[PDB]
Amino acid sequence: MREIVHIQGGQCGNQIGAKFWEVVSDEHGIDPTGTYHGDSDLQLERINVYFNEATGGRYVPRAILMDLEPGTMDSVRSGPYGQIFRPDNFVFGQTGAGNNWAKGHYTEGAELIDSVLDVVRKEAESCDCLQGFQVCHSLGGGTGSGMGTLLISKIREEYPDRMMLTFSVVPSPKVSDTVVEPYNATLSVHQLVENADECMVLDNEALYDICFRTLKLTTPTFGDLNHLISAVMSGITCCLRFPGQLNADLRKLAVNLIPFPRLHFFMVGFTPLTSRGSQQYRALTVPELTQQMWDAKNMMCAADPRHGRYLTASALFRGRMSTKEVDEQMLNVQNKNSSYFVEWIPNNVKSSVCDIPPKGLKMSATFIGNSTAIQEMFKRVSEQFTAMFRRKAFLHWYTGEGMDEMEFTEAESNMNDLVSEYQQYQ
Amino acid sequence: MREIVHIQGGQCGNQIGAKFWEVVSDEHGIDPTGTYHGDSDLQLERINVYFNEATGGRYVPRAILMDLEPGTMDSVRSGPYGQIFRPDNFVFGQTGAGNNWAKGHYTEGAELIDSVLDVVRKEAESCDCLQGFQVCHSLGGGTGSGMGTLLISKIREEYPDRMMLTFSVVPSPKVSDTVVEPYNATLSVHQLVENADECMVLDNEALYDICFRTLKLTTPTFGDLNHLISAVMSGITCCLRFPGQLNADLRKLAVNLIPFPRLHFFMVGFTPLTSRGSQQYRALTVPELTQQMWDAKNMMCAADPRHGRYLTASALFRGRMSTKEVDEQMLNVQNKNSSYFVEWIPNNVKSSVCDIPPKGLKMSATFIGNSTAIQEMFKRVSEQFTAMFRRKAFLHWYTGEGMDEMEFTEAESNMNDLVSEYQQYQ
Amino acid sequence: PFAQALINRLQDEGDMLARKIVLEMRKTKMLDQQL
Amino acid sequence: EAQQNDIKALRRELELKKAKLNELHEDVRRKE
Amino acid sequence: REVISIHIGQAGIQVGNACWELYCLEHDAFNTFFPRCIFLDLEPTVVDEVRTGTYRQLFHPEQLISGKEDAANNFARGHYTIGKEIVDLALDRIRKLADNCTGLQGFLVFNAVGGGTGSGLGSLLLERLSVDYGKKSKLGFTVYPSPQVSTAVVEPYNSVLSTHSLLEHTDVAVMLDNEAIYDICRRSLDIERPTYTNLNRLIAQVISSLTASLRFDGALNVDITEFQTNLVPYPRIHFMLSSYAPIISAEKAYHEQLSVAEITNAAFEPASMMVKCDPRHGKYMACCLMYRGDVVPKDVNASVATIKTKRTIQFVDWCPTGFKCGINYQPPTVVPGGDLAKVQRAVCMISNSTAIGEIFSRLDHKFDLMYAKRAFVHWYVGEGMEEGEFSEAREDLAALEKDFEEVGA
Ligand SMILES: Nc1nc2c(ncn2[C@@H]2O[C@H](COP(=O)(O)OP(=O)(O)OP(=O)(O)O)[C@@H](O)[C@H]2O)c(=O)[nH]1
Ligand SMILES: Nc1nc2c(ncn2[C@@H]2O[C@H](COP(=O)(O)OP(=O)(O)O)[C@@H](O)[C@H]2O)c(=O)[nH]1
Ligand SMILES: Nc1nc2c(ncn2[C@@H]2O[C@H](COP(=O)(O)OP(=O)(O)O)[C@@H](O)[C@H]2O)c(=O)[nH]1
Ligand SMILES: [Mg+2]
Repeated sequence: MREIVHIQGGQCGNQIGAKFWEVVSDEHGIDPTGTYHGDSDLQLERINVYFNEATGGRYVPRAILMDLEPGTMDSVRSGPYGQIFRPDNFVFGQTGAGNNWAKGHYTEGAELIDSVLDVVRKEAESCDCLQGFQVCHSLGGGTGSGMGTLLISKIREEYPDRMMLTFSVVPSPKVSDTVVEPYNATLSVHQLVENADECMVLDNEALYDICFRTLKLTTPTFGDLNHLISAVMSGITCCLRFPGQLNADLRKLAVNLIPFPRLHFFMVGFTPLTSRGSQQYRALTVPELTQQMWDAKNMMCAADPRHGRYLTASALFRGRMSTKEVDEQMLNVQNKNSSYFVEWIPNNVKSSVCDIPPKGLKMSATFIGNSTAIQEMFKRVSEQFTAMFRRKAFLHWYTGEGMDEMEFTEAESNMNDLVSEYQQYQ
Repeated sequence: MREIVHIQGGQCGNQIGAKFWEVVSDEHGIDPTGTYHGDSDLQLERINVYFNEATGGRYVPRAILMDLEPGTMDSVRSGPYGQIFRPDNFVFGQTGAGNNWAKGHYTEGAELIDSVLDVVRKEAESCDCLQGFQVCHSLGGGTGSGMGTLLISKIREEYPDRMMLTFSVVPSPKVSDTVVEPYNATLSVHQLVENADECMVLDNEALYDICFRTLKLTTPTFGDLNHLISAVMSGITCCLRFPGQLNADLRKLAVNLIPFPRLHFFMVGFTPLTSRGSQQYRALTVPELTQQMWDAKNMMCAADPRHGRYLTASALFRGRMSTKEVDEQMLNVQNKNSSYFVEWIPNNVKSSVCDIPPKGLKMSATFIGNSTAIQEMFKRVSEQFTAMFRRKAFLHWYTGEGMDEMEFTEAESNMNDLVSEYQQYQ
Repeated sequence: PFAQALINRLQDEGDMLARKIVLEMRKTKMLDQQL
Repeated sequence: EAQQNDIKALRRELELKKAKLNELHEDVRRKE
Repeated sequence: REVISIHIGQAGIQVGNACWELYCLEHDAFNTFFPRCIFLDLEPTVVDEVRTGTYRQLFHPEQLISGKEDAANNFARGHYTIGKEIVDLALDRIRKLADNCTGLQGFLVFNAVGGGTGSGLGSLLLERLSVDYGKKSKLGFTVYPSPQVSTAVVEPYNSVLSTHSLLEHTDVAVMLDNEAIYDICRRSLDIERPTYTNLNRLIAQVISSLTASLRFDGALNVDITEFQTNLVPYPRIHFMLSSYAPIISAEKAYHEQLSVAEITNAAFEPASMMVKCDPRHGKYMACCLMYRGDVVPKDVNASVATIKTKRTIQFVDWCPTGFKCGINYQPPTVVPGGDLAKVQRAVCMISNSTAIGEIFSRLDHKFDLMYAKRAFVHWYVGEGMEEGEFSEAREDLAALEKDFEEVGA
């Protein structure tokens, strides 16, 4: 009944989504072949949200992979749980944009996006009651940013009354993989503030920091980063798939965390996330989940919230817990550190509990906080955008494709008034 | 009871018919040596519609091969299911027409048409209650088109009440094998509009296009294309051979899809058609069969039905299914896409359900839409015909054989008045 | 050659379809008050 | 070649307009 | 006392294939049925499924009549061309079935008017039965095509051309749609994907409930001659809405408390009619209530009182006593593989109203639109008809519409 269609764009989207479908399918007891082999009847009750039964226990994921170079598509079918995707859902171009947001949004998008739209239509009408769409992509690249953002705009004018999640990693100076990161990020955010219902900010810098201190990993390849991101996505939509003492759906979270239609950029964290050396010395109670949740060194963005103010915050708990303990912990962390919270909204924290833990742990949690400190990223990105655009660097690759100069000035103005408007409510 | 006499003409007719008798013999469980070896009781009681018990359980088909070149006869006799025909039924000239419609219709047919009529008569009165004849030929070749067309006219003079099916392929300029395609196809249609009962139009563009896109074959030889055409022909006469919850014979379909006597050119489609790599990634439901049925990119003609309107449509279903789902699906497509259907006719879809699926499948479907988009090809042909005939290209090869200038003008006249009546009823 | 006539047919048909689309918008907007 | 592009653009526009018309017709039927 | 049943067409004998299964499973009381039947069709495929089925030995071989080739959804073909050779053999058997009988109550015919065999040779059989017997009742339970759910295309032509004879030949005509029954199985029986078999099973329930008064002794019995008076106030107004209660699954039945008061109500809501029409637009002329099983006359008496005092539904100004009750003792039987649970008591209501005047008016436009452009007419005319009978059948339904509007006032 409540249903989520999943869309992965670009190389960043494909690896994130790949590790994501392994985690969910393993939760529902479906083997790499795609046949049911679980034991509990509870695992079957809520597979309509992410899968379709094909025939003889075969469950296919409700996902759409979309990119421009076949290296990512072949890397997906090679790995395990690669044989579960329907091959027709691999809608796919051939030429390649290559870190050019104009190529991703004006030239190659104009002939690929009709195809990806047609697949999405079939996937949306194949089911009955849409809850929303779920899009994972990056903001630095071209085939994820420009094409994915165009897909977001096209979908929002098609189904305007449904929710839409987008999980986007954003560039930062310390992790600078491409050179035109600001020219891509600023134009992408301009479209996200006017189209997406809510966004969940991510970055690669914080993920590297998490893998160093908390995980204490030796060799953090991209597999572990995608593992953390996947655990977050599974944690937020766990409420629709399993019953609990206090269920909180996506729309219930959106209206509870967004006070104003333009303030929809969240920073996310997940607990418990501990190294194997210290996972043995730990206890599993509600206070230990909270004081590891609300730690600033556990956020998955490089935007320290104590440099700002919290508007609202949310925690999604999983496992057999006592709701009294849940509420008193949120009360304690809001009363002590009262300065870090907004003043004209009491009880800034929405809370919910679900009665199914992830496999391998006894009790877990998921934090979603809408702070005002997210403006550090907007100023941090806009100055690099300004530093090149005052001098017309790299501009002709954008200009000679169809974009003119007022597009950059309008994008600058909207990003600049956005960080200004975050600052006023701060 | 009801009887179907088979007549094949030309190279196209012989090779299409060869694959046809392969799949029908397997459906009735008859071995390549002619003896019954099936398992179910159901396969015995309705083999008289296609076979004759000779002696010692020898079931020989009720077919007539007809051509002018021995290469096709020897290739037929060589392969399997080649030693099941009666050698007396291989009525066969010796000189050959060779893509000259005049040879196959006035000169060489004049000495063969006597022998075919002798065989078809003796083969017709051998059975009690004739249902009709079933012809498979082409409209580009000479001995297929011209002789087969002349045979159609003579048969309709003798048996004017009995039914008549014609599976005919038409030439298209994108796949143009011979140079005199317009000269042949135009004259052939002139005789088809007045002699046949209904004609199921085929083409090679859509067949090659279907095997590329949907089937995703690598090397689609004539074997696979002839395999698809045979599956259509088995689907159209499954109602006679097997009991069902709602039966629809040949005459039943003809009266529900032909609203005016000259409007008897159909488009055909077969479902389900899926690649071998994706056969297990899908369900088998009635809605899935309907989505593949009403796709405009699935007709076996090169005429997009969305370029016009449907007058009527028909869906023959095979398999254990609920009749309610059949009618609800037909009503749904009748309401949402309201502009593509004619207005002064409600209920443009006749449906039927048989209880026996084709061998190897669970549920199949055959679509026969009588649309007004078929007039594009007649215009698509007539423009070529006028291009030659304005300037008497290749004309003497036919003129020195008996055709005069009035015959070609008459063929243009019939083609032009036909395209106006399709345009009238749109 | 013949495409020159095809563009006329397609242009006139597209314009007439716009007129039908316009009238239908008023019809649904008229029923929405009655509801 | 130019007129060919005109043909393939007018039909696509015509197709989009026909799809919109169907939507409007469907809404009238439900609302009645 | 015995009554024989005729079944015509693909729909007719499939309904009979379920109806006779119930009769054998239900059973001196048998004397009225034991079979006194005749199947007849033009296509041999469905009749010869019976000849090889489980009930091979049950039916005498001659009974199962079967032609050579189908009428193919063609009223003219099944009424003028092909009917003419098989109808004589059929009715010249039915005669000796009646001579076997002594106290014939009547005949009952099963046909669907959309097809050619059910419609064409249905009317043809009816015309020779009316001239041969005249006085003996012939109950026709027909299946009319639904407004929005439909399987054929030319069925408006058939339905009008069949009705023109169904007026003045049958005595008591019960409408039954497919969408209404589909809705019943979806709503009450909660079967989301039904087929023809489930429809035919509950159609047999209605037939059994109106002949159980002849078969078994009740507190207040009612014959077929009784419906002839108590429900048709005019010689040409005999078209009956049908309903049944409780149509209920196996689990819900135990949970709910089935009684006489609420099932008399449930048999009156338009959510349970066997014909897709809303009797809120119409006024009830007469109602007939067959009660089976565990029924005392008091609560049925009390139930008709509450209906009369309600104002959600209205009666004609003519009938203060607008009801006919009937009570029988034996409860309804169940079929293994059937979906209806065993109930102590059930109600089959047969009413007459002006809501039926809507279905004919709805039918008129579809027939009118096609006929104006002369669609499909060339098939019927070459079969042996003319433009005369198309136009004259049209004006016959026009007269019927004015008739219902006049009587309803
Ligand atoms: N309730 C019910 N209706 C049926 C059944 N089978 C067919 N029908 C109805 O019959 C109508 C068409 O007539 P058919 O009985 O199928 O065929 P026919 O009356 O014998 O006429 P021909 O096709 O010419 O032989 C359709 O509109 C169906 O609604 C059935 O099993 N149960
Ligand atoms: N977390 C994570 N990030 C990735 C992965 N692969 C690429 N990225 C990010 O993607 C950014 C560059 O974007 P790119 O992959 O070129 O996007 P695209 O070309 O539009 O598909 C870099 O900043 C990387 O941090 C991965 O497997 N995991
Ligand atoms: N589908 C199919 N088409 C064929 C086959 N052989 C020939 N054709 C078509 O037939 C046309 C030529 O017809 P031809 O064989 O010369 O007919 P004939 O000379 O009268 O027997 C060509 O356009 C081919 O595409 C076949 O085996 N299968
Ligand atoms: Mg029939």
